[PDB]
Amino acid sequence: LHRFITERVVESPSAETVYNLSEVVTAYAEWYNTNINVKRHIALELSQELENSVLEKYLQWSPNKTRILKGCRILHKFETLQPICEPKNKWWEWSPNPS
Amino acid sequence: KSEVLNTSRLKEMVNPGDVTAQESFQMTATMVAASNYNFIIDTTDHGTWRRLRHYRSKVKFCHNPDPSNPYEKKEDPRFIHEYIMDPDCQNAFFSILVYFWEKLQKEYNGQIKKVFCPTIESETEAYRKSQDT
Ligand SMILES: Nc1ncnc2c1ncn2[C@@H]1O[C@H](COP(=O)(O)OP(=O)(O)O)[C@@H](O)[C@H]1O
Repeated sequence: LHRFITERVVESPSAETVYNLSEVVTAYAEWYNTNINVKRHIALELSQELENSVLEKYLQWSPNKTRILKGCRILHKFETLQPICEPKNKWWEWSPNPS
Repeated sequence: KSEVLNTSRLKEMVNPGDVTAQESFQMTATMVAASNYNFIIDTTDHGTWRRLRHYRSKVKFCHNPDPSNPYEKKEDPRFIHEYIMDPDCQNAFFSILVYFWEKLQKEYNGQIKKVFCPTIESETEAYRKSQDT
């Protein structure tokens, strides 16, 4: 998930919306399917590690009491930034305490 | 992971009546559930959500303690790797349980619904405010 954040989300300068909250898990599902393996996920708990991730500082709150995003961009494909030792003959001798 | 709790089977694991196997028998067992992740509840009937109790742990046991935070302390894995096989610890724990049960019997006359706890039934109702999509 951290790799997915790095690949698909880089700090947007401005002119970018909050993308709601389901976009992260929606993109992550396809990214995981196309990168590691295909398998189902449950979107409810996948949100928590987003706060546990580096996006904690950028997970803003909403007047509707929901979680929105800030300073984010939905990147895809090839998009750019868009601004010790060895003993004499007996290792089984165990050496001194450092060994 | 997180799991979904089917509304089915709840009544016969919470009820004090007889339950069948199809051999029938009276079931009486205090039931406890704990997890690192959340459950899924989809119901609002007063029959359910009333025989349910919720709590959330606040402390965190980790090897490197963080000062000035009372909600974290150094863990002692020994408590798990050993301290269970000791007969003396089990005897002390059994004494604690019997003392507490006698205290409950002499105070609330064997009724668990009479006992008072502000945090309980307050965090539980807050949880009931959740799990309603
Ligand atoms: N009061 C305490 N003092 C010191 N260490 C504790 C105390 N309570 C628990 N621990 C240690 O902290 C660890 C908690 O891990 P665990 O019980 O597996 O948590 P969880 O079940 O939530 O994963 C245990 O291994 C235990 O040895």
